[PDB]
Parts: sequence; structure tokens; C-alpha cells
Amino acid sequence: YKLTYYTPDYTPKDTDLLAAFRFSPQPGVPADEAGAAIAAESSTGTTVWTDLLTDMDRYKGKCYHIEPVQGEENSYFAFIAYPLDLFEEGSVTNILTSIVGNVFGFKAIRSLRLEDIRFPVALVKTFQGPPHGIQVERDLLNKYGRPMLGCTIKPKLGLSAKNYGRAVYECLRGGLDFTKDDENINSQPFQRWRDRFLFVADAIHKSQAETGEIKGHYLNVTAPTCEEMMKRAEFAKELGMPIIMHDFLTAGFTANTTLAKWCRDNGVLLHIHRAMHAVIDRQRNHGIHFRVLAKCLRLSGGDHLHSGTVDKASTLGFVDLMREDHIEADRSRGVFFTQDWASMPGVLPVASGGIHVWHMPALVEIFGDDSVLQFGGNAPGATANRVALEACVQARNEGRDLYREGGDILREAGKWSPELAAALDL
Amino acid sequence: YKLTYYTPDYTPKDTDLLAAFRFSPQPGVPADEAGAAIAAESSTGTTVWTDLLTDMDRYKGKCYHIEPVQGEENSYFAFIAYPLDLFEEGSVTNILTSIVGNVFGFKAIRSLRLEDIRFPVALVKTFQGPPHGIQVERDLLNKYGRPMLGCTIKPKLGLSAKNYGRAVYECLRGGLDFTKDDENINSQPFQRWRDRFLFVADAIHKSQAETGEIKGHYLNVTAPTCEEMMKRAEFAKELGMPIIMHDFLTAGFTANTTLAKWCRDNGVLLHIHRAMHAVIDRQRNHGIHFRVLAKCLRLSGGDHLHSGTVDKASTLGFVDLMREDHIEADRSRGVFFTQDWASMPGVLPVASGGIHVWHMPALVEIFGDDSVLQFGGNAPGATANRVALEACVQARNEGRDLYREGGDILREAGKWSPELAAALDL
Amino acid sequence: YKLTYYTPDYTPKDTDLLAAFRFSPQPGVPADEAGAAIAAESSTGTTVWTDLLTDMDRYKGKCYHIEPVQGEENSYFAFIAYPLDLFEEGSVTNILTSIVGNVFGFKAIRSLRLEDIRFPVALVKTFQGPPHGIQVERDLLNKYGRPMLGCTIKPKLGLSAKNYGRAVYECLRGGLDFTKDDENINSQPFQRWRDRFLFVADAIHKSQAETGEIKGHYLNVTAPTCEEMMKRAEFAKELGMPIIMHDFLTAGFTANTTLAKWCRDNGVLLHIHRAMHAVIDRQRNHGIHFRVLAKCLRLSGGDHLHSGTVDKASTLGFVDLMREDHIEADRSRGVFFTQDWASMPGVLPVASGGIHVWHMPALVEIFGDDSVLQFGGNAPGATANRVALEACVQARNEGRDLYREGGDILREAGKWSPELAAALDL
Amino acid sequence: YKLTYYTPDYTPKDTDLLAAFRFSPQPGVPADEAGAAIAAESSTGTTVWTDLLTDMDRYKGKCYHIEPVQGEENSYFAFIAYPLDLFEEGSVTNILTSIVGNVFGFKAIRSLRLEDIRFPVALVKTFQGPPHGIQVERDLLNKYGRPMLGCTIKPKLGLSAKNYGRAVYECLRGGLDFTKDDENINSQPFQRWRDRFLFVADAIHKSQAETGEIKGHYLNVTAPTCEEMMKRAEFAKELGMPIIMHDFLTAGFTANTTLAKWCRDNGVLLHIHRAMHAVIDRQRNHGIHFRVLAKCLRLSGGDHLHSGTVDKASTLGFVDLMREDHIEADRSRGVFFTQDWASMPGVLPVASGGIHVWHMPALVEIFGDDSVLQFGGNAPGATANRVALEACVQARNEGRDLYREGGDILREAGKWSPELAAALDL
Amino acid sequence: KERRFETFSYLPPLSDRQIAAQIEYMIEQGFHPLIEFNEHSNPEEFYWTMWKLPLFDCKSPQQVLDEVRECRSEYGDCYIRVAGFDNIKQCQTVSFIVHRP
Amino acid sequence: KERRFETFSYLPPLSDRQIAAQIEYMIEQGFHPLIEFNEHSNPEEFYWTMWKLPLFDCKSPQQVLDEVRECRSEYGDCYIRVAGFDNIKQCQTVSFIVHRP
Amino acid sequence: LSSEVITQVRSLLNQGYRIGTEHADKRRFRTSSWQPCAPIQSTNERQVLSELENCLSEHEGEYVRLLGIDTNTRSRVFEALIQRPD
Repeated sequence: YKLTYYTPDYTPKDTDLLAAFRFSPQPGVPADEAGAAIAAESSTGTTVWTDLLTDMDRYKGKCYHIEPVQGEENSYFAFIAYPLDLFEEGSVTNILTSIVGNVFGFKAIRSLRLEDIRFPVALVKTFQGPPHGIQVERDLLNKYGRPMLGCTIKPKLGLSAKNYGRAVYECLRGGLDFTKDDENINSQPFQRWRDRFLFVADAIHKSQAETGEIKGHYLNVTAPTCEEMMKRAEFAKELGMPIIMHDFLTAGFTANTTLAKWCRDNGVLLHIHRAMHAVIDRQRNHGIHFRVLAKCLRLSGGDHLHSGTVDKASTLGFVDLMREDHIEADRSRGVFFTQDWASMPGVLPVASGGIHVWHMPALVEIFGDDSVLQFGGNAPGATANRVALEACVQARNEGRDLYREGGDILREAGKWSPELAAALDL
Repeated sequence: YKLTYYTPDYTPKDTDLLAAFRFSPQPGVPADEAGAAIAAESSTGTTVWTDLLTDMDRYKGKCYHIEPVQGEENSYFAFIAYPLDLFEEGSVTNILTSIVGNVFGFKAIRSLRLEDIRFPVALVKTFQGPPHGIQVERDLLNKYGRPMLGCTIKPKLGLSAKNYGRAVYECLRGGLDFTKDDENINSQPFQRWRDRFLFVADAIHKSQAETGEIKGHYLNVTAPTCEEMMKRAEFAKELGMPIIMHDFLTAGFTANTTLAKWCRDNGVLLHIHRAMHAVIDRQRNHGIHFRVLAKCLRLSGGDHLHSGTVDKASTLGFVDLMREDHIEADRSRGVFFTQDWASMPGVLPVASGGIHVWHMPALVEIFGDDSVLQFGGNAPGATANRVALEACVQARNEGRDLYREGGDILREAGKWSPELAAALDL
Repeated sequence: YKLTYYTPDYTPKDTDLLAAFRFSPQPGVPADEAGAAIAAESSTGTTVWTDLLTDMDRYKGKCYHIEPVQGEENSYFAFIAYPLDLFEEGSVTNILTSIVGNVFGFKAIRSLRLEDIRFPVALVKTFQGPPHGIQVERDLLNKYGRPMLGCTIKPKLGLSAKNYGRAVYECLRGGLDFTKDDENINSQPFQRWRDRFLFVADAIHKSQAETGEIKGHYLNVTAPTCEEMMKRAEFAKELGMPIIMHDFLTAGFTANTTLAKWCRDNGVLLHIHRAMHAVIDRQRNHGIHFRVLAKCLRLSGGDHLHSGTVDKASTLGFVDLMREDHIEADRSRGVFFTQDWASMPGVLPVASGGIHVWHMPALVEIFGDDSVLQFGGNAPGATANRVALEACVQARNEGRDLYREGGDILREAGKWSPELAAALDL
Repeated sequence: YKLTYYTPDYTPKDTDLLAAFRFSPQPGVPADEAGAAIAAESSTGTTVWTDLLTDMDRYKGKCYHIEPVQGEENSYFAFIAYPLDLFEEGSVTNILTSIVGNVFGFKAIRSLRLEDIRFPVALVKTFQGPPHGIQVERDLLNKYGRPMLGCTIKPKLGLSAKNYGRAVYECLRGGLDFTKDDENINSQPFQRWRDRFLFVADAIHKSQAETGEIKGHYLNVTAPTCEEMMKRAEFAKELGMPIIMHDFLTAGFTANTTLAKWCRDNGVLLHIHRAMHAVIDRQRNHGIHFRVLAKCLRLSGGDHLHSGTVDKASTLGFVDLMREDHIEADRSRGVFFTQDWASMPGVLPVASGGIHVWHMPALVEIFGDDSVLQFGGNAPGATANRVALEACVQARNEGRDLYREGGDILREAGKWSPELAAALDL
Repeated sequence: KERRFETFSYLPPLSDRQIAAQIEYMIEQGFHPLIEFNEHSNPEEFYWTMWKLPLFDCKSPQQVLDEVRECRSEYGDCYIRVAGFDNIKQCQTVSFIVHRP
Repeated sequence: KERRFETFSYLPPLSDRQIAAQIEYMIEQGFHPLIEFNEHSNPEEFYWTMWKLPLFDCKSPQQVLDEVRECRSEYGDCYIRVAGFDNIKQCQTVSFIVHRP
Repeated sequence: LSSEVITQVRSLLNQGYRIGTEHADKRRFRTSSWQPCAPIQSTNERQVLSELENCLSEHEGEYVRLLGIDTNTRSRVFEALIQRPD
């Protein structure tokens, strides 16, 4: 098995797929054998008469490198290369199905977690990517030089479409760029989506007109079926709605790719929610680390993604991963393999979970203008948050260290900002 | 929190939805507050001015009872109640979105573990469910008073479309009921799906001519996008294929339900692979349990379901759940909740994994006639598999206890059958 | 110019597209400047305000070597590299448009002569390629171990569709694998296509019945309009036709690539004709080389391609390119570069132009079984042709030298074969 | 050969298609016998039993005039007749396949060209022709009395779709009626088509509202495949875009002809780009001269067409062939035949390549008010170039000789125009 | 009335010092000034009219400042925007206002 | 009546020596033999019934002949065919007839 | 060993790259099929050269390809086809 699926002297070709697997093998199995097995399940499973009709070699998965984990015991990293022939072109689903379809179900490993994939350039070009990307997103929105502002309507359930739209209006008009559906809401009896849509669209139109600023609300189109999701997306289009939302991980990667195609062709900005993700990623010792899901998402296509409320190094790592077109390998931020996204646009990172507008200078320093900030809702509050955003943007923009002066900028801003003076009081 | 969401005395409405949570809170947090929080993050999250424009009271996650886990420390079972209005009708995606969207990322829990839901008969009644059901499938296929036989094609990849179909034909003429795609094979460059389907279809036809028993192969249709799935499914149907195969976790639950509708309208049996399910179930402290996935899928619809090779208790519980119309709560076999499905048709379980025909009599003992046994393969081996199956069924019928007599049974069966005798030599 | 485009020490990346340009600078034009200039023409041409809103860096074409031609004067092979990012994915029309769209008209160069291009792997993976490929072709057509036969109906014009079938029928029954339309013959007022379709199809069907071998004709679909070309296409489908034919130089590449997509979707072999080519290729000091077109074609997608009756060395070069997965650089056989195709299936060579079967043992030697042979028309003649082919196949597999021993083989075949005896007697 | 394909005394029928050829034969072959052959392989190729079931003599390509080329040795001009029945109604591709498909490969000619065809009025009719032509295009644009004026958008590649719409805005507000894509731009990954189209569309709407005169940009719809190519045409129509681009050599004829019908059906002007045009007609000894291409285009259809930069006498020849509806046979202009065009509406020629605004008096006295004068870049330069245009138009109209007074008029214009003064300064 | 501008328009009207410091840091990262003007500011309106060239050969913010004097002085009832363009990243990173009627 | 077959069908029925030669050539090019059959011969009917194994550990043609003899002893009224597969090129490379009823 | 190969392997070793070799017959070489060779675990030029020459001699009349490997990155930095059957 090691003799068949451990080739320590092999080095991957640029057209291979490299998968980093963190594993704590079951007692009695040496670590090398365990990495040969891992390589085996996903790239062969396993004799049979049919075996020799084909050239086995071409279609094997090699674990070309095994190391232990620094400062952990019973722990190693496997780095395994994959021939490009193994997967259908442009299909995230198939990739996942081959790599992690059954290796997870194996017995010898006590716990396994997929760490990162290095999708070969060639394989990246088979996925259209984010429907618009950051740059096209900025151009369509015509907003520049500051991280975006997003808020969620509360409570998550009970509001009338007319009242819900009320809330959305107050949130936008107070000076938030963006509003969002809650991931849960698709057609609940209390709110059916089409009346939701017509209300909230008219609210964004009126906030547009009054502001003179392009406004955006994330309309969910996660739907029980493909055809349903097509209708909601269509009906978002027809109302001039500049953005929608989907819950990829629940609904599907194939549906998400579908949405990617539709929106790309229809020029529609896409936001992606990140429901369920903790079911897979929460545990550092098993499952899949979220950076994989991020890279798979951007291969599938999406212009936004929840990046969490914030390990900060691994944040920066995979956030870069899903912005910068080229990343170098580095283990302090977690990055396992150098990846080239072939000029492909990156995705906007979205910060949520009580962004605590007194922490907003922290986030602005962390992430840069290429990032979206989400509050987790009255017009003064949204004004205050926007003021602060702008005030901190100016301060870094004249050269000020945001970190150390964030409070000083807030007080300055609140001097000339009543609403922000009151929000600071809070 | 507890003052509003913990209701230890509340009794749940038939029209509520109940979720089972095993969980370990972080040190310091009391269990009650932990369950209260669990419930909150699933329902309402957290005040705003819009809160009290609804009857706030109406739309809770009501954590209404708790216990510690016997023989474990800091691990407690929570049951939470959910009004029916929380959810859209017919949307598997939505139910999973709210149950587990974000609660798994809630910090104060050490670990969280979704184990069961009891879908109210009303909420059941809106899903289409399996396209045909067990009985209607058996009526279609004519296969009676026994489980069905499946062999997966090996090696998983490499084989030419022509060879792949050659192997199909071998396996089918030897007497297997079915043959399946590897979940991975969708369009790999060395096999274009269309040529594969043509090969397979012509092979089944000619085997069915030979044999005079309904033959079909589980053709995978998982595709990068919805349109590609619909095309492949159209094609499949144009050849008279009786069944297809789909990978609902990887592809998703929306795309799955689409396919289940289309099949219901197109007469086409549906097979479900559970690839990746390990990523969600394997660990015993975190994740969503395979039984829940089974609920959610049979609500969605599918005629087969992998269920493992075979804790035997859990296996026997959730296969009965997915088979029978009414089951009763049994903590020993894992069935927390008493569920009724209002006569909605069942699904056939599937067991695979190199299933060691020596152990098959155990498998018939465990599972009963309405099941499918898949094997991970030449014509003689399939004939040996079939004769052993038929002998075993005959023996069970007669009265010989399968557990104590299986070896002997295989003795007598092999004495007159050479292919079985050779297989048993192995 | 030369200060920038000419980057002698520049190492090509795996992600660049490489082109070989034989060119004759006007007298007084230095070679180096000529190569810079050719690199600019096809990369950027030439400052205006907008020039510095872009990083010119990333998007220059780079001439990294010049050489003088051995045994020729004032002529120099140029090699230029391009970044991948200049190219829309999956557009051969864009390939051509950028390489050759303006360079040819450049006034500093007495003659410009494209020779060779290298496609990087990633840009490969963006095209579909041939609808089925060699092996899937052979699998659908169920013939093996031999190259195929083709005859062209004559006279090209005036045969009534009934007559024209009648000729088709005699050709096929005498033992040709294929008949073919002629590039010109599309719906002439004397031959409307519909009726031609109907009669030829029925003639294949009845020949297949009589002979019991899979017969096919090459049905032209080149049409004035995309939609015409379609309707022709489907109606060839409805008759079960296994293969069609398209002239793509005259029609272009975008229509051809559509047609390859259609056919890949519908299971239909796509023969290629290769008319208007000597307008480009025949001349040796100016134009585009047939290997390039053949690359480009097959990237578009096509099952058959003419390569010439047969410089035999250039023939071997491009043939070995358009069939094998990997080929190595050979200036003796005209392959400038080293190419890889990542298991993308190759395309079958076709030879026409009075094959004159007494030279056929030469052709089998040259090309091998993976090839097709066009005859430039009665049932005995076709029989004789086929008998010779089979005899030579047999002899070659017997280890007897084809070259030396052709005449002896052909005698021994004729002794027992009156219809080959007569054919040789001509 | 001669005795059947040489008819010196044959006066062509009105309905005949005539194709003039320039050829240099091999040593040994007399000119007449080369002429009989050239005739031959284009129509009949070469005997077979299917021969006497046909009227050969009817569909024979008859060579009825051979002359030597004056002042040249080993060169001669051939005229060959080809019955109208010889090509498919309204199919450009098929005529080029027939006339020029393999005749370039006939070994007995050292070099050949197609120099002209006479498209007979009856064969003229069938082709849909330009979507709009000159007079309707002028109508649709409301412009008369002067030729239109364009700039090319530079740099050819590297912009962001927002920047490319900026540039376009500045060129249109400059005083150019029109702007254009670069032919090397359809979907480049850094800047996608849908962003481009939206941007440029916005930019024109802004220009029109700013000036109140028809403003527009030649947008590029050339695609990998027909289907996306319709989709581009549709999207462009959706934005009120006046006119688009095509590359009729890289995507071929049936593509442009599709677009010609589609445009005529859609009221959206068409441009034709000539990428690769130097590949065919460039040399003085071989290929096809460019007016054939132009004429074929006029048949197929396009509003616009590049004519280069500017020999002269032939220039005017084919310019006239593509504007007037009867041009007398004129050798010295390279008009070999008289072309009754049936009232077929003419094409607006497009002159480009750094049009050197100083030289417009000669340009447009060459090309006339019915011409489009496209420039290879800020607002002032374009305004100056409109100045100069209007000055020269007035000066001719009131009676002034441009060829001699171009400097005088230009200066006089520049006296009141500081922008044309700054332009003559450079 | 409440019409607002996309970046910084929640802060006080940019004083000469503030604009100068914006430009200064813009140039610290290689951004060269742009100036465009419009009589309106509509959120749908991406494009404005260009100020007779972009100042690609910037060395001090003061030149752009006196440029904006003059843009005022000829279009003093029209809106004035400044921008910068990342030709490396191919991203526009600044767009904000300096003049209102 | 006139029924033909794919490869070599227009040659005289192969002699054992000729079949050996062809098998020999297969061996030296490494294409292990596959023997397959069907009581009828239909061109549409792509597949045939394989003769209980493909002989990968083939060293001599005489084993493949002896296999063929066993098949005709059991199915002498059935067409018999031998195939060669190139596991490296992933292509069927041989297919011709050895027996007819 | 040829001089040009010698000068390549010197350049590779100077930089600190490791050396590896892969072998394949004419049919696998057609299909980009390569197999691992005996590992060259030595940084000294002389010992490397000797083991390469021994590996060439091992696989007479088969395609041999020489490569440059960066241990730290574990990625390939050079491709070179050193030997051919003829």
C-alpha cells in the first residue's frame, strides 16, 4: 500500500491537485501507512480482472510527503497529489465527492480533517469563478475607498412584509450600504417571498432616490427546488435588484454553480451565506477547515462570503486566499501550498456577528477597504456607524494608525456627528 | 435567556417540531442556559424597536426539557420545540438551514450534536417524498420476496466506456439486480457521460434479453450545474433506463429535490449516495446524525439509500425509521422521538462495503427482504452471489436460524453449485 | 519597441502561449526589431492617457529568441510568448484573432509565415475538444485493428438523390467503411439536401442490413446560416446518422465549435473537411501551417481530419501531434515546441487525393491503424480496396515488411480474390 | 482536359458566374492546359459507371478566355464560366468552398489567385446583403452631407470595463460619431463582456444626452460559439446600442451571415472587422485579392467594413464595387467584370490605421461623403478632427480643390478652432 | 435636501487641508489624480465629464488643487469628483467629492 | 448468405497458423487476448460473451488456441472472436473472427 | 553522461536542489506515464553523477527524464528529458 500509494520522491506536477490531510491514526497503524491508506481511499478505495485493462498508475493518488504536526502528538500532515484527469471540469461537487466522499468514513484514522487544496491552474480555468468579482462589484456599485456596511433585519421572524420593508428602509436610509435577509427566511407563511420582494425593492428604490446612493439588500433565493430558485432570481432581476443571496452549503454546490451561471449571464451580484459551516469546521481535530470551502465556493462562483467575526492569522490567510489572485505558501497563516488563481477575481470577505462598531477601526485595519462589515437597527444607529466608518477611513487615508487612534477619531467624529455622538454614548 | 426560552413544563404541540441535541457546554455555563442559548440561536438569536411589532411570543425555539447523559459527564440531551410556521413547505434546505445554520458555531458550547427530529405529520405531508416508494418500485421491477443485489464497478475510474459496459454486462448476466456508477464518475475526460450511458443502456438491454429479469444500472447524474443534471436525466429516460443515482450531500438538497420531482414526473427510479456523510456523523460528540439525514432525504425523495455494511442498534433503528410508516421512541436503538408519516411511502436501504458473502446471512437476518445489498466482480462471482442469496432466503423461510446455520447453509448451497463452491473456497 | 518586447533572457512560464513565426523582414529591417515588431502587432500594436490606467507589464507579448534559418537567407524563426490572460476561455476564434489578426499586414516584413504554436495546459482544459475521440469513436463504430476506408461520390454534381444513394449503396456494399459528401455539395438546385438525406440514410440502413457491418456516410452540414446548419444537423440526427461533415475554414471556427458542442451533446460523430487551405498553407514562405489549423480545429472539436495524400516528415509531425496525448519537439519533423494534452483524446487522420491502392501498403506503414483512407467507385472496386487493406494489415501483423513486400502481398491476395485480381490488373 | 475544359470562343451567359484567375504554372505545362485543368478541378475534378447517368456537360466549368499578364512572364489571366446551378442559393461559404476550396492545392500551378468574380444579378439577389447599407444607415443615424468619424479604443488590452467606458465617453464627447472595440477583445478574463457592454452603454447614453446627436460604439460580439454570440447580439440590443462588430475571418462566413439576418431582423447596425485579411490577398502573386472578399461580404451582409489605410486605383475599384450598384469592367482599377448589383444597397467603407488627420482631404476626396473614416486620443483631438472634416466638406461644396487647398482650408479652420490649432501644432 | 455622496459625505465638507492630505496619501501609493465634473450626482451615473486630461505626471497635490480652482471657476455650479486608479491591481480605490454648488 | 465481419472478413478463413501469427503479434505488442462469442452476429449489438477470463498471464498463443478449442467444443454453433486491449492507450486494438457455424 | 547534462546537474546542485529520475518505456512515454527510480540520496556531485549513470544503465533503451526538486517547497522547478531509447 505504501509501496503503491507512498512515493516520497515524487514531486507533484503543476497540473496536479494537492490535498493536505491532518490525521491522527488509530493505534497500531504507522503514520506513513495511514497516509498511504488516505491516498488509497479517495484515489482508489482499494483486486479484480478489470484492474489490468487500464493503466492503474495514471489513476493513483500519491501521498508524496508526510510530516508530524509541530507542538502536537500523534498528529501529522499528508500532502497528496491528484492527476488532473480524475475530476470533471468545472464541477466542485465532483471534486469534493472524489476527495472527501468516503475517506472520512474510513476506520483506521481516529480523526481526519482536510486542510487545504492546491487546485491546479488548469483545473481553476475550468470554473468561471465569482460571477463579477471585487472589481466589477465596486464598479457596479460605484462606491470606492471604504469597507461596505451590511445589517440584518431583526427579529429573525414575525415581521410583516410591509413592516419588514419599513425596517429595511430605516436601516438603509440611516446610512448603511447594505441590508440582508436572514438565511432562514425563504417563504415562511408569515412572509411569502414575492410580497417580501416587492416591498423591500420599493424601500431600496426610495432610499436610493433620497440618498442619491446605490443601495443593496441581500435577497435570499435558496428555495426547495431548482425551478423555484430560478423564479425568485428572475423576479429579483425584474425589480432591478442589484444583489441577491444564497445558502450554498445547505442547498448545494450544484445549485450554487447554477445560480452563479444565471447571475453572471444576467449581471446580478451574488452574496453567499455560510449556514451549517460549523457542522464541518468547528473542530480543529476533524472535518474540513473552512478555507477549503471558501476556495470551492469561489470556484463555484460567489462575490461575497461570511468570513466570521474573528484564529486571526488563519483569517488573514484564507481571506487573502479568497481575495488575492496569487498567494504564497505559509504556515503561520495556514496556507499549505502556493496557489495561482490565473488572474481570476477574488471574493469579498464579509464580517458579521456583533461587529461592535467600537471595534470597527480594528476591522478596517484587519481587512482593508476590500471587505464588508455587517451589523448583527434604526436610522440613527446606521448613520452613526457610517460616519464612524468614514471618519476612520479618512484617518487611515491621511496616514493615521487606526489601531492606536480609533477612539480619538470616534470622539472627533461624534463631535460633529450627533447621531454618532449618541451611538458612542452607547 | 432561561427566563424566556427555558420552559421545562411546556408540553410540545403535535404541530411543533422537535429537535434532539446532545451537547457539552463550556465550563461555568449551566446546562439550562446552554440549552436556552441553543434554542435562541436557532430561532431568534437575540433587542431592537422592531421586536415588539410582532407577537414576539409566537416564533420560539422552546427548550422545554433536559437531562444528563447516563454514564457521561458534562453532556446533556436537550429537546427544543418549533412551531410549524417557522418553515417553508417542501424545503429540506430550509429546515436544515434554521435547525443547524448557525447554532453549531455558538461559542459557549464545547460540542453540539444533532441527533433527531420528529417532523410533524403536517410538515411531512407537503413533501413529495420518494418518487415511487418501496412497494411501487418492487411492482415496477417485479423482484419479490427477497432483497436485491448490486455490484459496484471496479476499478472506480480508468475503464473505457466500452469496457465499462462490458463489465456491466458480466455483472448483470451473472444475476445481479443492479450495477452502479461510482459516485465519483460524472464526466471525467476519459469517460464522457453521454457515451457511458449509451454503452450501459445497450448492455442492460442485451442482458435483459438474455436473462428475462429486469436489469438496470444506477447511472449517476450529479453534474456541476442544474441544466447538466436535467439533460443527463432526460437522456437517461430517452433510453428507458429505470433508475438513476445522485449524491445529495455533495450536490445538495435543492438539486436533489429537483431531481426527485423530475423523476416523479418522468417515472424514473432514484438512488441516493451519501458521500461525505462521514464528514457530518463519524465523530460521536459533533455533527448531524445519519438518521436525520435519512429523514431529510426521504422527505426529499429517493428510492435507495446507503446505510452502511453493519452500532447495530442504531442501524436497525434508523433503517426501520426509513422503512416503516410508524415507529416508536426507543433510546436504545437511538429513536428519541415517536414519528408517524401518514402512510408516505418508504425507501429501500442499501448496504455496501465488500460485504463478504459469508456474512450475508447475517445481513438478511438484520435487514429483511425489502433491502438492497451492494458488493464492492465477474459473471461467475455474481452467479455465486445470487445462488447464495436465494439459498439463504429459502432457509430463512423454512425456519433454519440464520445466525447459527449460515455456514452450514452455504455448505449445502455450494455442494450443487460450482461457482458458489469456488467463491466459498476463497 | 525592441527595448521592451524583446526579452532574451525571459524564461517562459507554464501558463504562456508560445508561437513560432518564420518571417522575412524587408531589406534594411533588422531581425531583432522585426521580432519585437511581430510581438507587438499581435499583443498591443503600438501613447494616450488611458495607457497608464493599465499595467502594460502584464499584457505584452514577449519575443524571447530569434534564429536564422539553416540553408536560407534573410529568414529567421521567431518565438514569442503570451500570457494566458489575453484569451477568452474556449475560443479558438480568439486564438487566431490575437496571433494572426494584424501581423500579416505588417509593412516591415516582406513575408510572414506562421509555423507552430504551443497551447498551455490550462488553456487546453477550457475547450471540449473532439466530441468522442479516437477510442470512443472506434467504440461507437465497433471496428478495431485496422484503418478505415472512405470513398467520395462522383461526379460531384448532377447525380439525382435517388442516383446519388444508388452510388452510395454500391460503394458501401462493396466493403467501404464510409462514403462522403463533397465539400461543395450542400443543397444544390439539382440536389436538395432533404431528399438527399432521406435516400442516403435509407441506403446505409439497407447496406447495414445486408452486410451486417456498421456503415456511415459523411453528411455535409456546412450551411449559409447557423440556423440552417442546425436544422440540417438535427434532421441528420433523426435518421440515426452516426457521423456528419463540416467545412470549417469557409464557415469559420465559431460555427464549427458550436457544431462540436451539439454533436457532443447528441452523440454524433463529426467528420471534418479541410477545404480552402492552400489559400493559406501550401505556400512555404508566408501563411499558417496545417499543424496549427489542426490544433485549432481539434480544440474546437472534430473526429476526422484530412492530412494529405503524402513532405512525409511534416506529415508525421502533425499527424503524431493530432493523435497522441504527448509529443516531443522535432524540427526535423517540424514540431517546434513540446505539447501536452492531459488525456484529451486525439483525432483521426484522413488521407485522400487518389490513394491509388497499389500504394496502400505504404499508407498503412506511414500512418498505422488509427487512420482513415479516402478513395478518389463500384462495388467490386471497393471490394478490391478492402481486400487489399485487410491483406496488408494481416501481413504487417505477420512481421513481414510492408514496404518491401507490398507487391508480393498484393499478388497473393489477388490469387484468391478475383475482384482484387482485376483491380490489380488495372 | 482542354478538349473538354477550354472554350475560348464561349461567350458567357448572363446568369453565369465568372471568376478571374491569375496563375503561374509549373515548367512544362502549357498555359492552356493549366487553364483547362483550373477549370476542371473546380467543377468536375476529373471516370466512373455513375457518369453516364448524369449530364456532365451541363455542370462543367468552362474556361472561355485566357490571356497573358501584360509585362509579365509565366503569368496569365483566366476566365472560367460556372453555371449558376453550381452554388447553393444565398450561401457564401459554399461558393468559396467550390471556387477556392482545393483548386489552390493543384500541383500543376506554381502560384494561383482568385482575382474577381462576376456575381450575376440573379445570384446577387438571393443574399440578404448588408443589414442596413449606406442610405438606411445614414437615416438611422440622421447624418448626411459629410462622412462619419471614429476612433479606436486604445490600449488594445488591459483596461477595466469601467476604464474602457471612460475612454469611450471621452472619445465620443470629443466629436466622433463612433467608437470601437479592439478585435482582440471579446471576453478577456480580467474584463468580461457583460461589464463592458453595460459600461459602454451607459457611457453612450451619457454622450447622447450631453451632445444631442447620435452617439454609438462598435461593440464586439465574436464568441467561441454561435449561442453566446446570439446572446451578445441580444444583450447589445437590450441596451439601445446602435451598432456591433464581427470578425468574419476568424469566425468565418456562416457566422456573419447569421448576424446579417439577425441584424436586419433587429434594427441594429453591423460592423465587419478584417482580422487576418493580409493572410490571403497580401502577396502580389497568390491567394485571393481582397475585393472578392469584400464582394462576398456585401453578399453575406455587413453595414461596415475596413478598407485599410491606402494601391489606389484598385482601391477605388473595390470601394465602388461595394458602393455603387453598376460598375463597368475596369482593368486599371482591378474591376475585371461588370457588376450589376440589382439595386443592392451599398456598404459604407471604413478607413483606419492611424488616419493622420492632416491627410483627410485626400481621404475623403478618395472615398466621398459616403465613407466612414475610422481613427486609430482625448476629446480635443477628435473635436479638431471633426473640425477639419467639416471645413473640408464645406470647402469642396462651395468649389475648392482639396487636393491642393487642403493646407489652406485646414489652417483657416484651425484659426477659429483652438482645438484644431493644437492639433496642427503636433 | 438629504442628497448624499458615496464616500466621505457623512463627514464635514472637506477643507483644503483635508483634500490635500487625501491626495498626498493617494500619491504615496502611486495613484495619479483624476478630476471629473458633473452638474448632477445620480447614483446610477457612473461617469462624469473629464477635466481635459488625467494628471498622470503628478508631483505635488497643490497642482491638482489649483486644477480644481479652475474647474470650479468654469463649472462652479457643478459637482467635482477626484479619483485614483490602480493600474497594478486594476482597481479604482478613490472616488470622492471636493465641490458643491 | 453474404454476411461479413469487421476485420479480416474478406480474407480466407484464418488457418491455425495465421491465428497464431496474429496472437503472436498481439503478444509482442503486449495486448493480452480476450475471447468472446455470441450465438448470433449483429452489428448494432456491440457486445459479445467473454470466454470466462481475459488471458493476461499469456506467454504462448497455443494457450489462447486451446481456449478457443474448448469454446467451440462447448459452442461450436457460435461465432468466436479474439480481442486485444492496450491498457496504456486505453484502446481495443484487435478484433477478428476465428470460428463460424 | 553528456557534457550538457553534466552542466545541468552541476547548476541544479549548486542552487541546493535535489536530484530525481523517472523511467518509462516507449508506450508509457507516449502516454506521459512515468515511474519512480532508485532514490539518489546524495548531495555530492560525484556520487550523484555516479548514481545517475548507474540508473541510466539500469533502464537501457527506455526514456529517462531528469528533474530538479526543491525540498523546502516540495515542488518541481525543472523538467528535462535526458535519454531516449535509440
